[PDB]
Amino acid sequence: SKVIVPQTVRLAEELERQQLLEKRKK
Amino acid sequence: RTLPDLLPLFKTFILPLERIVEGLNKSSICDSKAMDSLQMGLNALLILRNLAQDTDSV
Repeated sequence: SKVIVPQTVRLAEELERQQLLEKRKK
Repeated sequence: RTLPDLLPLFKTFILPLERIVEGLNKSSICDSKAMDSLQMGLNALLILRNLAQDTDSV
């Protein structure tokens, strides 16, 4: 059975979203 | 990871699958050795996918 949410995928998503939010804060 | 040199064997079973699939646009599985090689390739591919469902293996 497929793993729907891998660890690295979730980590990269969170990191990119936080980076873009910080960019918008600027 | 814990068992290195495991992937080379699967690759040895998987690349002839590439050749077969290229030759798959016509009736070319006439013999039983061809069918056996094809089935070994499919089994190795499924094993690789099941392992790729993990972080270290992928």
